[PDB]
Amino acid sequence: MQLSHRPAETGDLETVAGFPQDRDELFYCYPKAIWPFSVAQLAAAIAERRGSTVAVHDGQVLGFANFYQWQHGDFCALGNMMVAPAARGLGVARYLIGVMENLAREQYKARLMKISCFNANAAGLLLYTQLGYQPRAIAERHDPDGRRVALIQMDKPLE
Ligand SMILES: *SCCNC(=O)CCNC(=O)[C@H](O)C(C)(C)COP(=O)(O)OP(=O)(O)OC[C@H]1O[C@@H](n2cnc3c(N)ncnc32)[C@H](O)[C@@H]1OP(=O)(O)O
Repeated sequence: MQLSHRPAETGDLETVAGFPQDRDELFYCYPKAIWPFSVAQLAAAIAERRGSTVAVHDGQVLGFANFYQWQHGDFCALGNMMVAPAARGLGVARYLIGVMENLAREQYKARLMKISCFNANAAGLLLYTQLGYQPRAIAERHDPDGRRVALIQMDKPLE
């Protein structure tokens, strides 16, 4: 894979809004979004966030990430992290998380990255574990059916 990145652009949003492939994946990234996900909902999320970035390979937008929180000198919290359904398992998220860690260091002088992941998202938990994030706490949340779920809060020092 020859991946590159750049800031997200308007023309990328139609593609990116298609990355959650079912209500579970939608929930994992946008727990208050309504199915189907739409560009208006994605734009609304981006508006609240910083550092929206896309990963590109062979002319295709395959990954998207941003920051949910950013505290200069202190930490950033990874927000959205989504990969095109046809390109999973190929290292796109590993790549883009690395990019976002560099951006955290460079633009915010962060010394820590925080992530949180819903309990049902095994791929997400394993991703972050593989990248050296450690679990710190677990919080109760609710899904769109009002069922109780566990949000696993993790972090990693940035060097
Ligand atoms: S916004 C909340 C998080 N995002 C989502 O839940 C959105 C839906 N999921 C996805 O977009 C992708 O499945 C994510 C979770 C973003 C993973 O993206 P990639 O497929 O690009 O992951 P990489 O190929 O970079 O893999 C890095 C490590 O991640 C773990 N992992 C990925 N996929 C799986 C599955 N299917 N099952 C178990 N573990 C998975 C692995 O630890 C992987 O490391 P390896 O070295 O490949 O083992």
